[PDB]
Amino acid sequence: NGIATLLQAEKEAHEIVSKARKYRQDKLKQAKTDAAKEIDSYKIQKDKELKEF
Amino acid sequence: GNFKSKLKKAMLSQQITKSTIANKMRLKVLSAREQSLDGIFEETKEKLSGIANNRDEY
Repeated sequence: NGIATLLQAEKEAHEIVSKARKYRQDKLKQAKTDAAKEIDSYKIQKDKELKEF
Repeated sequence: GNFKSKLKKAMLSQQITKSTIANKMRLKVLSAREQSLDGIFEETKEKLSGIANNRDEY
């Protein structure tokens, strides 16, 4: 039916939103790379202290 | 942990520098001892040839 098709479109939009949730996780993956860089930055600071010694 | 391992490498490198110098210094004394000893035997070469040249006590 037309109403059911509109509901399917809303489900498709939710499916797109579900795909966007992975994109949101992909958007959050950019912060993960920054978090990984921060982890390396902490090691770099520790390495710099070791290098200074 | 990798940074700590890198720091441990510097300690090993510092030990390596100390170990190389310490071992080389010890053999330098021994090399001088053999060189001094080789001089004593070198001096004995002339005396052994000198005894031959006498032709009287030889």
